[PDB]
Amino acid sequence: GLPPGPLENSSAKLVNDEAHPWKPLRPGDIRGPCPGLNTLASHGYLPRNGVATPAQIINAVQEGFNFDNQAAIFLTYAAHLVDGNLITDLLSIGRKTRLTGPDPPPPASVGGLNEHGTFEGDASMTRGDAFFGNNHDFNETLFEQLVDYSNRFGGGKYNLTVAGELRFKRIQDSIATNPNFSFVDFRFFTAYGETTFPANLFVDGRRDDGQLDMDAARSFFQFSRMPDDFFRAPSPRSGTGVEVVVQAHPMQPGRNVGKINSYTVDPTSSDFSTPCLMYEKFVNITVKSLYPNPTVQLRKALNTNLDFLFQGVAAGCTQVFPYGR
Ligand code: HEM
Ligand SMILES: *[C@@H]1O[C@H](CO)[C@@H](O)[C@H](O)[C@H]1NC(C)=O
Ligand SMILES: *[C@@H]1O[C@H](CO)[C@@H](O)[C@H](O)[C@H]1NC(C)=O
Ligand SMILES: *[C@@H]1O[C@H](CO)[C@@H](O)[C@H](O)[C@H]1NC(C)=O
Ligand SMILES: *[C@@H]1O[C@H](CO)[C@@H](O)[C@H](O)[C@H]1NC(C)=O
Ligand SMILES: CCCCCC
Ligand SMILES: CCCCCC
Ligand SMILES: [Cl-]
Ligand SMILES: [Mg+2]
Repeated sequence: GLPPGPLENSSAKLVNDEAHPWKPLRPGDIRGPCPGLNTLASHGYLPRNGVATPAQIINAVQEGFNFDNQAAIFLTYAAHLVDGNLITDLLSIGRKTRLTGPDPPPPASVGGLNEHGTFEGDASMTRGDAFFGNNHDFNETLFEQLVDYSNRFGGGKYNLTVAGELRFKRIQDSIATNPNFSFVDFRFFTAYGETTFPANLFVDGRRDDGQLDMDAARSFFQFSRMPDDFFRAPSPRSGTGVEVVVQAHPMQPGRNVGKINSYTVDPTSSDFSTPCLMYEKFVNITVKSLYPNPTVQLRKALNTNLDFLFQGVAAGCTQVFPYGR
């Protein structure tokens, strides 16, 4: 279906309402590495089993959290292209599931958001690196470090100052402990953006002060649960303030080279100075590597989702066509 348009009415409102009650997981219900999508599924803004169309996801993040249209479109079609079923139009917000329907040929994985190294990546705040055995479950130890960083840099609250320090700490942790640590291209970009989302979107919209309390933080991060009487943000936003997180500890993109403490800058990687290159590499390398020689119906689905992806890309970039026009 078409990418949904922006909200007609973007006002703060109760989103923990009678039609969107929190419910616990039933057997087969899928939750993954994204606390935003997890919460929308656990409140029935998405299907509660955690399998959704891109249009459902875009409508969910806008209606539930006032995620802005451009950011919703970019992230959703990126995730769908590398992790979703392009024929069925279904994406798992977590583990690989037969519920996304018959699989395309390898090397395409359709592994859901749990798929390491497509969208999901290292130095997550409350999820472990894939190397340590679990890239998707809430980690209490990592959350306790989030609380500690909030206590130290945020006076008990998670804010952009806390985001800047924790983002850097998680990178340094992965460099020290994950011999396979990768922090390039798409992950480099999204890892910074993600640290702003709690401050911008998990803060009750009646306050919108960028100060996330730890009761609200645990409710979202661990239980996929909006606070009682949660109001969504009062205006559309996504990553506003990412500049403060970067400026706190500017990092070059790079990877460990098969050993801990071997972080090596990748001059082939995009960085914040080459945003269009991040888009071009995502399409020409990541998507193309998953679908090198697509059949006619997969090629059509790819080109449609790649057009949709480009709608989410900031003006100034040229669209690239790996399967022609
Ligand atoms: C619009 C479509 C969205 C997609 C496709 C998406 C996808 C993802 C994925 C795959 C991750 C895991 C990346 C990683 O840490 O390895 C992630 C992380 C995250 N997402 Fe989402 N997301 C979306 C929207 C949102 C929204 C609306 C929010 C908040 C309201 C949000 C909050 C977060 C946060 C806080 C994390 C970081 C978790 C952590 O590092 O502990 N996302 N997102
Ligand atoms: C927008 O939504 C808010 C919150 O529900 C509501 O109070 C307001 O009346 C709505 N505005 C319009 C123009 O309907
Ligand atoms: C959570 O993260 C900590 C530190 O990274 C790690 O020791 C632990 O194994 C992870 N998983 C669980 C199951 O607590
Ligand atoms: C985070 O909170 C601390 C302590 O209240 C404060 O010094 C800092 O300015 C805050 N940062 C932001 C961006 O609100
Ligand atoms: C992507 O491929 C297009 C079309 O061939 C080309 O113009 C562009 O330079 C490529 N970009 C990258 C980053 O390889
Ligand atoms: C929606 C984010 C756009 C960034 C890519 C240039
Ligand atoms: C959601 C804002 C853009 C993050 C990736 C460039
Ligand atoms: Cl918007
Ligand atoms: Mg991760």
